[PDB]
Amino acid sequence: MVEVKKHKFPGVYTVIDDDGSERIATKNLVPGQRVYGERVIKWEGEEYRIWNPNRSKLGAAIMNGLKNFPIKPGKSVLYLGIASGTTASHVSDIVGWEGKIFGIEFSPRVLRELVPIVEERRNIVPILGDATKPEEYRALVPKVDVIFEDVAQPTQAKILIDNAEVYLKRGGYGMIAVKSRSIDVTKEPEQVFREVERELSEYFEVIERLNLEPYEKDHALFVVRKT
Repeated sequence: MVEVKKHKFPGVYTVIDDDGSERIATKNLVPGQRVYGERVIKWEGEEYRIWNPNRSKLGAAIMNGLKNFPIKPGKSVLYLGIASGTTASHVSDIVGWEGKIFGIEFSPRVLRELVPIVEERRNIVPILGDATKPEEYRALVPKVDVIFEDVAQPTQAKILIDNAEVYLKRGGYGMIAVKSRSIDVTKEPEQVFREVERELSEYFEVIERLNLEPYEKDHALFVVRKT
């Protein structure tokens, strides 16, 4: 029998059937999409979408035992790098209609190609912008509860801090997925992560740091709070 139970984190579920067990999922905000290749489980009249850790760094973090997950129902999220993977759809499922997600990408082409994935998920607002210059989209993005960032750039920690200074509420959280080689290919990943932690700690309280292996190689997710 198929059993869908509530995960520790609200909006997240643990699906345990006969074959696909030890798998997490979110409740589809827009059931009936019938998107080519969708992996959905119908349970008690509702659709649950399998969260693929190979296609979502947040899914990987949760499966790796993430303890702090600030993205919850009703929260507002500034999402830098919204087009990568399947993460946006799951964050949309979790936040629900009472919340909102402002997604930033620098390429108009990337945003245009993102249309078919978010067109029905009206709680996602795609916005063109350069994440290194947060001030440029201040008229569109409000103060938010959480900033989630997946930007493989050398200055990604500074990007988080600068965006937090403009948009993050006091007490709000930041979540950043860091690819060590996007910062320094000449240093050991653990050293890069330690340096990133030092940089973030000057502005935030660093709450948690978790490696994403085996789903990603030399990537770590940091959860921080704007004290």
